[PDB]
Amino acid sequence: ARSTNTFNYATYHTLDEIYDFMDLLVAQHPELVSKLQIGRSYEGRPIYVLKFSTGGSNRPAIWIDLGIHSREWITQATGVWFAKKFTENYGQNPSFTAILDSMDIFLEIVTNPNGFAFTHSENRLWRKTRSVTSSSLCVGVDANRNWDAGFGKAGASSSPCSETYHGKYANSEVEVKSIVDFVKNHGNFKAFLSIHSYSQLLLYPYGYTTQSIPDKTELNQVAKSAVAALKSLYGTSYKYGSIITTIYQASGGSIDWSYNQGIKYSFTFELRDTGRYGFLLPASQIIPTAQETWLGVLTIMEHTVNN
Ligand SMILES: [Zn+2]
Repeated sequence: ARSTNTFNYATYHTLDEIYDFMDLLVAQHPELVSKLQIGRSYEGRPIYVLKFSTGGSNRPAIWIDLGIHSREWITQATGVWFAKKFTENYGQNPSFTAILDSMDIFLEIVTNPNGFAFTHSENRLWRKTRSVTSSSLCVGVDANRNWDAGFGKAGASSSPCSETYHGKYANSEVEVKSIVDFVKNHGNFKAFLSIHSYSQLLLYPYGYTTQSIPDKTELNQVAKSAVAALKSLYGTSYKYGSIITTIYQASGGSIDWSYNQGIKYSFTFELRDTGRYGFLLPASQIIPTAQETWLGVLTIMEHTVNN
């Protein structure tokens, strides 16, 4: 509430608290953390990115987004925890410190603010955006099927009323296009991590196609390493692989896009749990989730700094 050291990371928060949090952090670490507004949501809400940087030019950067699907509360929660952790770990952990001395981190805690607010206000299990309009009474797009990455192919629905609606055209959703522009403009993203829940997976491209990425040996071994790292804290067991092989065909995803932009280290996480609680993961599992998922993320970041 009054500082980041006072903020309760062991409970779920509303939009206002998370935004206020972003302010506390910037005020507390002005030299390390910048808050960027890369857009406005459908309903006019600021869309915020925290930039972690130790200086430099347009340093190679890591993208991390969380909460694109609004009901996956664990992701927005982890996202706050990560932001704190960056500020804590800088100069303490030799490994993290070497990362930030050379690379920037862009962290998007609430990718889908409208959906988030709606999860608090009306429907806890809402996952889409809240864009309206057309020949429908149904609101919102699945923002993780809206990307220009086999957009409108099988693995996404052309019904507005669908929970997996892909939207009218690739990048129709402002929450998406804001990221696109942002990353395309920067031009020096080396890794790109989208954070989801649940089912305990680490995935690399493709979803939309059976085609094997050229970098699959490398991405596989990376995925292996990060899953090993993650399981070291509490024993939490992930599976890993390409989306289409592990999960299902899915078109218009985050990772397919970024990898097609030449960002090689394009990974999606699906956090806890395995179905016991689902989207409604107990607040008592926030910190343990955040802590292990850090070890998984750190691993990738390290690989990245290294190649
Ligand atoms: Zn999701």
